[PDB]
Amino acid sequence: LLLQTNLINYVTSIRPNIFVGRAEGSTQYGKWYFEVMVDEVVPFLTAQATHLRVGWALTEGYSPYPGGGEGWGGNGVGDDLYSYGFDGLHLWTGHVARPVTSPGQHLLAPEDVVSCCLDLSVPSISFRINGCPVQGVFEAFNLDGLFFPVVSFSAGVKVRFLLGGRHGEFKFLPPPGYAPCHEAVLPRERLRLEPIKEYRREGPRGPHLVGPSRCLSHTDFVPCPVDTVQIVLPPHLERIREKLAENIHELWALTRIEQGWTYGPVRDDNKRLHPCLVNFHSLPEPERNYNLQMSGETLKTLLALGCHVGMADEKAEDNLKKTKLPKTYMMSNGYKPAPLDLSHVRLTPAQTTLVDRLAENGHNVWARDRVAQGWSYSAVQDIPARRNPRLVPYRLLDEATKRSNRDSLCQAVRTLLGYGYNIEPPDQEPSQVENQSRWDRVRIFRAEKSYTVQSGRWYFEFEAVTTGEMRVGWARPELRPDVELGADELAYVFNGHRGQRWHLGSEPFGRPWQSGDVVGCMIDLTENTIIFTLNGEVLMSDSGSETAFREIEIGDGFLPVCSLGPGQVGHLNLGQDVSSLRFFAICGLQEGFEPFAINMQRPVTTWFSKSLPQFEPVPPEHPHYEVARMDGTVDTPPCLRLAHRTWGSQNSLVEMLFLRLSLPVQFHQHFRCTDNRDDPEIILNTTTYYYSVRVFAGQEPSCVWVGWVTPDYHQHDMNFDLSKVRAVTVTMGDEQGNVHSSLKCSNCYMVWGGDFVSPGQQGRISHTDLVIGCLVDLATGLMTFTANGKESNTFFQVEPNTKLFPAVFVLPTHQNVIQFELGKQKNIMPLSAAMFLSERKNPAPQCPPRLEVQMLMPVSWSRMPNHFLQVETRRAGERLGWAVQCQDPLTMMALHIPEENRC
Amino acid sequence: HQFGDDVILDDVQVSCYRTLCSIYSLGTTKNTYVEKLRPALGECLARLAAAMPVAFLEPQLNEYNACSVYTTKSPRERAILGLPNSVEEMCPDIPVLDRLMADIGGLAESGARYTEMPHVIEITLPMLCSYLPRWWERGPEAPPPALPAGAPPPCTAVTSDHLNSLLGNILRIIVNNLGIDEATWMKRLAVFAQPIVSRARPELLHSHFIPTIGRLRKRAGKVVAEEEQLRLEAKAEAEEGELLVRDEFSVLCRDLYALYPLLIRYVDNNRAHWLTEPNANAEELFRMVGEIFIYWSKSHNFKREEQNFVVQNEINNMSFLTADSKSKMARRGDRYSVQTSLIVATLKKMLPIGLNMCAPTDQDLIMLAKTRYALKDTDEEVREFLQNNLHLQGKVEGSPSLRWQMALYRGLPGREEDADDPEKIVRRVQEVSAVLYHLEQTEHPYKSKKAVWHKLLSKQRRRAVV
Repeated sequence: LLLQTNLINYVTSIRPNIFVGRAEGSTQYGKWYFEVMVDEVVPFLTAQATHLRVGWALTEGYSPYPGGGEGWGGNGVGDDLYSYGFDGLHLWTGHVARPVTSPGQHLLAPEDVVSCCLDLSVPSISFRINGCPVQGVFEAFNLDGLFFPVVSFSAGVKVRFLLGGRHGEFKFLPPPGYAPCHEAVLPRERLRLEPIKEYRREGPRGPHLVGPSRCLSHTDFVPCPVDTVQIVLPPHLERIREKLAENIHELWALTRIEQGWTYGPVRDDNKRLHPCLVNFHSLPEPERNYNLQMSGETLKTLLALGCHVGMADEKAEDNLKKTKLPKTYMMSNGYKPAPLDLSHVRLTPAQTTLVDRLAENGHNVWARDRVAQGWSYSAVQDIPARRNPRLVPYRLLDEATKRSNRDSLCQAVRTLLGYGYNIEPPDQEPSQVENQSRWDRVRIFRAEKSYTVQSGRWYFEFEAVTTGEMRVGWARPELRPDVELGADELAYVFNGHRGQRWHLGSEPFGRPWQSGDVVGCMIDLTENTIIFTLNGEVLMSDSGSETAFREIEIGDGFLPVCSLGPGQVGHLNLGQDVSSLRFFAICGLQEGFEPFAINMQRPVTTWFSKSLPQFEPVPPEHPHYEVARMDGTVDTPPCLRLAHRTWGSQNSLVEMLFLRLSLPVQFHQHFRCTDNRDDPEIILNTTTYYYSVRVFAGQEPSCVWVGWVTPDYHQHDMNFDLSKVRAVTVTMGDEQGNVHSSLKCSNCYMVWGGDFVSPGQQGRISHTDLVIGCLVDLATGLMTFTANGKESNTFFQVEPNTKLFPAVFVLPTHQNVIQFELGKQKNIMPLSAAMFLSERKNPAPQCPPRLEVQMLMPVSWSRMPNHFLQVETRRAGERLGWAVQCQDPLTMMALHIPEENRC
Repeated sequence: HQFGDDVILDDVQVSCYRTLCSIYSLGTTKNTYVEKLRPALGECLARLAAAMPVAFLEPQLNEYNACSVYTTKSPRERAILGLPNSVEEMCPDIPVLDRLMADIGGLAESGARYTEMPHVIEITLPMLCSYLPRWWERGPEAPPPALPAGAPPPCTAVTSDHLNSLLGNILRIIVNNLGIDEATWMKRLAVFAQPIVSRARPELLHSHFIPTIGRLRKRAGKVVAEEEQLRLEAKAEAEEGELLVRDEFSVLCRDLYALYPLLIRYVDNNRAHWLTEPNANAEELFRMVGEIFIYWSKSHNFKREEQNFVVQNEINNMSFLTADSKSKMARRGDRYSVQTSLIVATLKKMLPIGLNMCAPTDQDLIMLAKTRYALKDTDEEVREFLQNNLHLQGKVEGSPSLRWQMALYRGLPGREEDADDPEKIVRRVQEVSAVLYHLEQTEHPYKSKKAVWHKLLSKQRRRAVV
């Protein structure tokens, strides 16, 4: 009942820039291997034991933010359902430590070597300690994202990532088929050790605030060339494709010969030999069969794009400029090439863009075909293993290869225009990528409310290290994190990227900055004005107005605020050190404005918008959703009903809604060994509890999920389905197989209403109401469901001490959506008895005030720590690998909510 | 929109050449028609110079220029269509850039007047003002991208020196033609010359600006002294001579609106350096502008003469204030307002120099002097009042603000505590006090309900007055 306090160490996670995943058509390999070598570990640098864990983590969902989190903090590998770790004695997942048996079993100590193996096919994650097997595995986990190596640690650690080859020398041989992780570094990037989802970094003058990081997806590696299955070619293009094949083979021959190759009876990479060079006909049937289909794909794409190709000029075919290789020059063929000379031919930038897109498509078609054969990506080329550094879709391709393909295909288009066939570029068709979520895109940093100023002249500076989406200005203390700055009245901001001033909408104002520019934000509450300057120059609107905003009302007050988009970096100087203000003297000092923190001993405390969904009570005044507490009658039990206030109206908000009840039920520490009137002894000795959910007529059950969620559910998914539920299986066996235990862990236990809807070809709307019932035995850890009094096939088993909240996920299709029914079935106690100790033996259903509906909110304010762990990352050497070191301790006082198991 | 290099290529190039050379050749002709039509031709020629891709003034370096008919077209071309075969032979009547600048410098140093150099002022100077800026970006001293800079030589040879010399000579001309009763070319020359002021070097201030503003300030002092004497003697003969001082006020306002729009930009570029490293020349210019603004605030004739000049000549002053936004490219009250006035705008722009003069501790003394000015004490009177009330000067230990203000005050390089002397404090304090007092008086005129002409009686009763 009372909030608990304890001191906990800060924990930080470090990963290489290695991202591997599984997807259909993916160019990636499935099996990967890496090692971690411990050099120094201080078991107790503080009262709390040192933290060191090694494992894998998923890109989407693993967001261990510094400070508080699940449980008592110290979030690291295995503290969520997106990470899988090993501490030497245990396997970690779902913030649960499960012991695992190993020879010489001990906590991670100096000189220990941990070998981590990932197979994406099973899927399975396995470990070895000092070359010895670890008798436990993670399996059957979600593959929604990309996996990367990761180590989570507290202060007192020196560790070394060993990834293979030059970037690290393995001490124990990888198991067969498991590629070293150094082979996964992408062509455009270089191997490095980086933090995960950081909102803060150090920099020359001071800390830089960082926006969200653009991240790849498992689907990105899948090549997606344009559809061509309906391959139809006009006859004049059927004849010319073979000639195009001949000419591209000829240009290939030129590239080889100027590269210094020679006639080769046998193809071989190092020897500089290519059987293709010899003649346009003599070139082998294998290469013809390879590249004729490619030419056909090129033509069919030109058709798909909507370009019209026909015989514009017979004279171009009949007569053409005959290119002549210099008579001095010499080649192994003995036959001077002759491509179409086209210096008199001009291709417009439209056609250049089309060339780029066609090269993209050609590379992607090559990639899909070669993958279907079975090749995979590898930074190191291996032909017998069928690994290439180019089995990657065009976007990730290196600039050199991009340019090579672009030039080849541009000359192909030039040859076609020499043929004279008309080229019709298609009209530009815009599209929206939708890479990240609205909330995952923008991060807002504001000063703490205590620093609110209701009077005076105040100045502060914001330096933009990037030129992208960033907004800077003044906000009211009730600024909502989810809303973008300036859309509402709560903020008055400037967005240079487009030269805009935002307050209740966008208006042009000022000019965009360049990298390194400083924006000076000034507020005068005597004159009730806000002023913006750029590099000491006062920005002006599209008028003579020297002020961005006028007639402001002081009200509660104003606070300095900024927002950074993805890939954006800023530096906020509030003036604690006046000397560090570059443009204060030029503007503001004589005008009478004072730095925001001129005489503050400590740096201003900041809060940031955290895109970690958390459950919050439904506001009574929420425009779209209403909750009614129904008192129990003789026929009906106590209930909580959800109502859509704006249904069937313009401005109605229809989106998936995740709801839980405020209070959980906890399973026992120890599970037991192994006319409709409740029998008193049964109802008093029973350990089974019941609730139900009524889906009203008009609300589609297929759009309804009912069940329980653990307090670690943070997934706000608009396109929710039961397959998105996090899941993992921890399997423990003896030294030689013989699995003795297999436990399934998941945050969400639910049943779909579609499973109970009877199949109907028509008449999906039903006058009846669906009453889904949920039963849990708190002594056997068994969870069952009922449809309308009929037992459902679904059943779950959970471990002791598990906390479960009654949860409903629903997409509203009606004004009246759902009704939590806090009632009882015969010989089954209600949830009140489980929730409240005083009512353990009260069969009477009741809904106390504390019991309330909570709705998942995507974003919430979070205090930024004043100090951050100092982590040293380096490359010790080719053999030694990469090194991560943390030596200085940090501790925080943590406030822990027992019912929510968060801090 | 930087379209010139793509639009004006071969035949448009020839047509624009012909237009340019004809408009220039028109200079020799002298007629009433030419006098009336010269401004429009000058504007057209200036825009043509800004749009043209080639450097007709610098023909010798044409070969490096790619957007030229001579490079684009073969020598066998340009024969079918009549060309001289040489850019120089295109139309020689236009002299080269160096020759024109030498001529302009000679005119300025001689003291040539609009009558002797009407063609220059109205056609040539705008053309140069539009030519030099464009070619500065594409010539040496420009921010060079690696490959584009390293490979082709720049066709143009324009540097900031050319622009600085042109700006000095243009001033230099305005000061020669200050007193004249009729000068309509001044306002056009200012709008054409504004762009080239950004490259203006620091020395230009002491070299040119200080004498000009000093002469104008002296003339304003003489005019207001006259007005005071005319007041003192109150007659119909006093009403006579009111028109004379009026005309002096109008010519003063015309010269001010000619010079200031350039000074504002020169100030805007150098406020940062003047505030970082203190400059006595900038402080003197501040004193000048403050004196002029004081005269403006005290004399009713000067204010309304200014208003009349602006409305009659259709001066917007929007452009002068916001040409920064213009280069960016992103009812009577608005049509003209005091805040628009170049006098008050320049004073506000240069006031921070005045405050940098003043030590932060002196602020209290400044407030006392600002109230004495409200009592209408004289400058010497407030001076001696500050002199004998110096003891009141602020004490840093009492308030923390003064501590961090002193920190920066000492951080200023040239400032040392030994330089500060009681005469310095009193003089600077009373100067800034007068400026600030008149500034608040301008800002809050209390004009409300003074001379109401809402005519509520006649609006409710119009029929009866009829």
